[PDB]
Amino acid sequence: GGGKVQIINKKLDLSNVQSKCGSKDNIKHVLGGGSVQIVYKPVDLSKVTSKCGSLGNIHHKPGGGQVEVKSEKLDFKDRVQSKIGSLDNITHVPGGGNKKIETHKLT
Amino acid sequence: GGGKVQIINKKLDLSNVQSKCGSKDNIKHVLGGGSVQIVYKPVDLSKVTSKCGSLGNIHHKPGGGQVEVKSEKLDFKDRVQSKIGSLDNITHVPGGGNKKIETHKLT
Amino acid sequence: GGGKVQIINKKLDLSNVQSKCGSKDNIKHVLGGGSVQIVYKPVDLSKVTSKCGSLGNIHHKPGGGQVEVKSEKLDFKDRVQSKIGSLDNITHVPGGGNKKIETHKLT
Repeated sequence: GGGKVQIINKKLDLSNVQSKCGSKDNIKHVLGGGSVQIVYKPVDLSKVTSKCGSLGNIHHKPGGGQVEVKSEKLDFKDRVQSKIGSLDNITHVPGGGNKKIETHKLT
Repeated sequence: GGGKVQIINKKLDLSNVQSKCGSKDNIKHVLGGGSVQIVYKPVDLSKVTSKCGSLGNIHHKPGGGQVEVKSEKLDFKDRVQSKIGSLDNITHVPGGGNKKIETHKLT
Repeated sequence: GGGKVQIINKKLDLSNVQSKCGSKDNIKHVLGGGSVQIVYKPVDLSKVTSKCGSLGNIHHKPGGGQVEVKSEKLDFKDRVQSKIGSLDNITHVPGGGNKKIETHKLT
């Protein structure tokens, strides 16, 4: 019907939508924003088997992982100006819905 | 019906949509934004078997991984200006919906 | 019906859409934005077998991987100006919907 003005400003957003879905529909394992996920799952299956013999000393000292994530600066110096004159629904106005705008910006 | 004005400003966004989906439809394993995912899953299956013999010392010291991710600066100095005069739905106006605009910007 | 104005400004975005999909339709393993994914999955299956003999010392010290990702600067100094005069739906106006615009920019 009437006039619309839509301004949308998004930065680091994440949406996940499931509309009118049937069966076993899924949205999994999503990272958005400045997100960080770290999965540290080393598996050690090293085996030492000795049978009917001599074995010396065992020094089982595996290294661990190092993981480093760094983020230094986020700055949102954002402006949204929206200057609208009018959204007027004039209806059934005999004799007139006349507009007069006068502007004098002197400097 | 009436006039529309749509301004959309997106930067680092992530959307995932499933509309009118049937069965076993999926959206998996998505990274957006300035996202970081680190999966550290080393598997060690190194085996030492000795049978009917001599074996010396064992020094099982595998190195670990190093992972480094760095991000230094995000700056959003963004402007959106939207200057609209009018979105007027004049209807059924005998005698007139006359507009007069007068602007005097003197400097 | 009425006039439309659509301005879209996107930078580093990621969309994934599944509309009217049937069965087992999937969107997997997507990276967007300035995203970083690091999968560290070395597999060690090195084996040492000795039978009916002598073996000395074992020094199993494999090196780990090094992974380095660096990003230095993101700057969004972006402008969107949208200057629209009018989106007027005049209808059923006997005698006239006359417009008069007068502009005097003196400097």
